[PDB]
Amino acid sequence: VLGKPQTDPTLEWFLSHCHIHKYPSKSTLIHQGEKAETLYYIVKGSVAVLIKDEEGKEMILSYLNQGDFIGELGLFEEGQERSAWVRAKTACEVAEISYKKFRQLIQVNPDILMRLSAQMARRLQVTSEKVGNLAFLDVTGRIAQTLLNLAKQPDAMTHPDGMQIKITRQEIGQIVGCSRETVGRILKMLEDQNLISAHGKTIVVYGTR
Amino acid sequence: VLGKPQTDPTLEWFLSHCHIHKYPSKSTLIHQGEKAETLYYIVKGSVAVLIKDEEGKEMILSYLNQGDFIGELGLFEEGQERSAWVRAKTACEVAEISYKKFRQLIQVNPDILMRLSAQMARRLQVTSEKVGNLAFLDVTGRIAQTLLNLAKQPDAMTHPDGMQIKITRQEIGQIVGCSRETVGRILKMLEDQNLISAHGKTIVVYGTR
Repeated sequence: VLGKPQTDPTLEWFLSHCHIHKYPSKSTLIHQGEKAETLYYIVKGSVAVLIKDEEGKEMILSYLNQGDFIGELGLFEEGQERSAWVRAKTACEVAEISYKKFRQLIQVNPDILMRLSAQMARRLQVTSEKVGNLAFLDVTGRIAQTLLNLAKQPDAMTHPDGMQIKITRQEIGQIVGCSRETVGRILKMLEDQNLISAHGKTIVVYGTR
Repeated sequence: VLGKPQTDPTLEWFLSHCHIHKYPSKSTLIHQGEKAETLYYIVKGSVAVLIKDEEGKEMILSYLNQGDFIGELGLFEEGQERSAWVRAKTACEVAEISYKKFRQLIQVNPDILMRLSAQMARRLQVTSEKVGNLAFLDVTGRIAQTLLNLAKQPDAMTHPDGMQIKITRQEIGQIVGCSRETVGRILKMLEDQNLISAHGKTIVVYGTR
């Protein structure tokens, strides 16, 4: 896309081959058992990659950025039955098309599929160092821990009194390992400003906390 | 490799380009902070892929087969600093070479690196459904659970009285989530034949259990 420091001709060769334009979030696309025969290039917006366990827990394990890939876990993974990896996290705009036609532009350029591969591989790098993290039930300091982590990502939204990032305690179920319950204590104190200040579900770390 | 039903002329084009020949196991190659600039194609033998957490726990999270890849997590992941993924699990024979020259045979054929990619992606599929599994502290029935799982893999070794698979309870720390201690009860009962029969560290599910 233009207007931003990208400088990716090949992608503009890809985005002219797909369909950019998504929807506001909640729009999960494939993680219930649907053959992932369609790919979605999150070009703007960002989502919450989530997986299924051996006992059916489909929790969020990863998330993307404005310019990542979606459904690779079905076209590239070799899944062909959802395999799990997507649920909208923002109103995005994905360059979504079918990997029958795409696979053949990814085959016309030995850097296109290689560009996508590395994304997932980075997720391997994200899943290889945070598996037993939330599993540790470390909730003590592991909640606000991620909230300040949001202050370090493109999501910290400045506002005339603080810079927030709305995170339902549902993300926190996942990231911390405990439901919105133990973490419900904490996320409850947030609006109490006893730890933060959640302006609704938007959480504004004022400054001191 | 010849003698076995493989039928992979492209690999024989690749294995004639590398170095197959490993060692008995314990031979970890890259999982401590070594730039994974070298790749190892496990051609025979199989290893125990392990990862580092956010608190330094570097536990086995995956394992291979006789004909998988190693160090992909460094050459293809784009790691370039170990990133974690290997520790010998058997005396293997890896076709190990350096990804400078390899990358250029894998670049000579668009099915070679793609063949490897899918392997890792399959590991994505292995890590996307067993993250919170061992994290569940399900040890009740989650130990023998995997021991019988070994009876379903190429490892079940027939013997004139039972068919085993040696598994230190160390694997069980990982797979079940508890140190060989809770599982130490269990693995202790195994030699007692109160649950199994471990002929040393080799475990023989006789038949009834």
